[PDB]
Amino acid sequence: GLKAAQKTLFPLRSIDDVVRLFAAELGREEPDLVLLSLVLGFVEHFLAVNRVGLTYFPVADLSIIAALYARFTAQIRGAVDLSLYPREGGVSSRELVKKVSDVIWNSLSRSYFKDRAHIQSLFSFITGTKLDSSGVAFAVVGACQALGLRDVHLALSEDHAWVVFGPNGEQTAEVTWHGKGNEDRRGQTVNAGVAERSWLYLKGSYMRCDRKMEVAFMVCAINPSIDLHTDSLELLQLQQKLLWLLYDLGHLERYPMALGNLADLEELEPTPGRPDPLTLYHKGIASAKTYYRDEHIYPYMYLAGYHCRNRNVREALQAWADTATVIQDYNYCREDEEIYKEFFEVANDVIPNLLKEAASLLEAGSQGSALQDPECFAHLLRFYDGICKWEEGSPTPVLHVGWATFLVQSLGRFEGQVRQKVRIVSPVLTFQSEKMKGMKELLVATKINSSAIKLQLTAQSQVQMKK
Repeated sequence: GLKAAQKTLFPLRSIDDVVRLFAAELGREEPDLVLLSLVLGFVEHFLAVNRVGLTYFPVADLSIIAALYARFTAQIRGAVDLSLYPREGGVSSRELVKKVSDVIWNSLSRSYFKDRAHIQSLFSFITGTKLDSSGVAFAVVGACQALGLRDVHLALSEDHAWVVFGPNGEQTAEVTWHGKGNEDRRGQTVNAGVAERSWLYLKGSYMRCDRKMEVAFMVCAINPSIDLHTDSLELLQLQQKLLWLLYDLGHLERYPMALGNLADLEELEPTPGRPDPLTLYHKGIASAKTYYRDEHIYPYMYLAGYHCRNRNVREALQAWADTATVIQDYNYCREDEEIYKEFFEVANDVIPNLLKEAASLLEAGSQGSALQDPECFAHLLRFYDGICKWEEGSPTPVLHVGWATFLVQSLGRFEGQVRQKVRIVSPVLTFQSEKMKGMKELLVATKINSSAIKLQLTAQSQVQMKK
């Protein structure tokens, strides 16, 4: 269904040929999402799923790509009769969006693991009848473009995908599942989730893609992983070059996660002349502040991760405190479990390991240690304060005694003479949470009162009956 101009670069014989195709499509009125996703899925299949026979690059012949494209357009156009859904005022209806969602969803294999790698693209949809959750949302948007539905666009939070459409692009519709429960809300708006103030819907500060950002999404969706221990260098290079192409064209401006992904790729293999990973992480944060009311968690997570890998305890703690400062204005809701998992791992695994190594290095005479810096102690306190404030008023609790043991351990990594230098005001630190306000006196004792800290963090009111 391809136009003559779209076919002239074939066959694609290299990474750079694929980049040329993306550049050409991004210069058109709209880039062809179906074509681009099929090309990426094809090359990812032969670079990560099955490398048998690979000698340089899996050549993408026009005949092969056109035949996959024809399979997709035949399925969609055969199943969705537009005459049954008149486009009132040139915009799509909720029934039409639901129909496209049903067509994709009903095509999927009846039994398969949704967490598998390499089931994100239209190549997977056509050849394997398998898609992951956000892959279904992308496929619905690609199908809508194939049908001429210019108003249907991908919407993305930090943990979920759906579509926007209709008059002024103001309607939302679920088109895929979220997480592991049986029931979906396909066809419904996201308004209840926005109103709930869950992290899942970002209080409404989610991404609303244009077609160029949908290209950025499929590029971020490339998965270079061959196995647990090995990535495809070819796919890493492809994803990195495509992200720079998008960056230069302005299409990552409103896409914090893509900037974090690009920073991570630059850390692995820097491109000469380009901004450093730190600069890119900060651009991601600036994007979230500018376009999303500073209501995204991952821009700070990406930054903290980089600092953590470099064993920069001070800056990792600062960035995690900043994540907690964002989460504190959310309600912890059912379906937000991924972000709970992430905070749990930072508080109860990653921070303890960092501080354990810091303590060993301090014993060996390190200077300027985070453990001797009252500002670092304040970051740790601010991290816990945001988590406690997140919990306030939430329908689901967050803290339990399993968190309290690591809090006591982490507090103890800082000597009392360091801890005493932080002034808690009603370094200077202000607590937002009632749990941390009640904790304030306990925070400066030479020997931390473990039992009292545990009671205060868990809001347990009693100790054991018997001696």
